[PDB]
Amino acid sequence: EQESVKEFLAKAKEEFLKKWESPSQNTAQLDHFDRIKTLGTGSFGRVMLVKHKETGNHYAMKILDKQKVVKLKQIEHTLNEKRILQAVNFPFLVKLEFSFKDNSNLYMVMEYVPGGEMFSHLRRIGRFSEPHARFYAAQIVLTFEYLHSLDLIYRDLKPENLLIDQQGYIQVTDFGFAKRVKGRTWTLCGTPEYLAPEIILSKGYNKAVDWWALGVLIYEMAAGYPPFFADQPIQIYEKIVSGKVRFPSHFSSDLKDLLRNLLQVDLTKRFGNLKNGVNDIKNHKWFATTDWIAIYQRKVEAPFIPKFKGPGDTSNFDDYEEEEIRVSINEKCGKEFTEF
Ligand SMILES: O=S(=O)(c1cccc2cnccc12)N1CCCNCC1
Repeated sequence: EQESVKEFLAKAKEEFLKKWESPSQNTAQLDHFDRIKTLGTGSFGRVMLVKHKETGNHYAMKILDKQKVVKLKQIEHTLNEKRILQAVNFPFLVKLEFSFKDNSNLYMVMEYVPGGEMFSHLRRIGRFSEPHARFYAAQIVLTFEYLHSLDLIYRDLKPENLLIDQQGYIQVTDFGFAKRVKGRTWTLCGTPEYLAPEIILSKGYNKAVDWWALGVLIYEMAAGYPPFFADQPIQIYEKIVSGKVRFPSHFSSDLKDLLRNLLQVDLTKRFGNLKNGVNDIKNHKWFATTDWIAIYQRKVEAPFIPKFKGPGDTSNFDDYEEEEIRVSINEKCGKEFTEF
């Protein structure tokens, strides 16, 4: 580790801790925005393209229903998500611009990234070439180096959470499972195909789960499908815990070697969790052509630029029923969300 990297990360941690200890709160309100379109929807919230009525800027507004967050046992997770997002700063992490709450909902107003999910692009082309997968993987490696140095675990890496920006670079979204952890944590969360064995087996786990998930992501980008696939989750879990993985013959030997070390079922032997930390990944032969500083500085020409007409274009996102944003006349769950 060059003193240069050490000093960068020391400053990053100082700046994160100052915002972590004194979080911003209540920095806009709903009637500052016009609603444009629903971009995504889930069991306790949705994301909406909105336009600020005074500046004209577009944003992605995540709206969480407090009562559904409580029912689905996501209180601490939603508090983690906002407290972390308002404190971080890195080129490949989506920016939180405003946050607020009302009688019914929590609101996180983020930069709008018009290029769409990596998932859509991957499914449309089939698979990414190794150089193309490597460009995205390098951004995730650097992002995890940053997050883990702050004692943060991400826990939701998957192609649907990685958006492609106007320059073709990644923006990581969805901090709903991110957590500040010194040592181990225990919650069962994440998407089946991406879960590390130690999550499935109900162990106290650490940042090594993010490095496992990177292995799954690289495999899926390069093959077009994930390494452990089945019709039902329990069948997926049996494959994950087995210690067996099959690689397409078109994978390079270097790619297969990196993946065996990320998809290592013994967490004490897994790349990213050894004495040399992230450098076992950054120095691997599969990354020999990667200029880490040039990626960080966004000086590498991207594999593709998404096609879109302007900052309000939604063509790279898909269509959802447009439902009301109702705000109750009575405050709900005020105590639970006091710190938001
Ligand atoms: O609309 S999003 O939730 C989304 C979340 C957070 C920030 C965003 C910024 N720009 C666009 C979409 C965004 N998104 C697409 C549909 C669902 N998959 C996850 C990514």
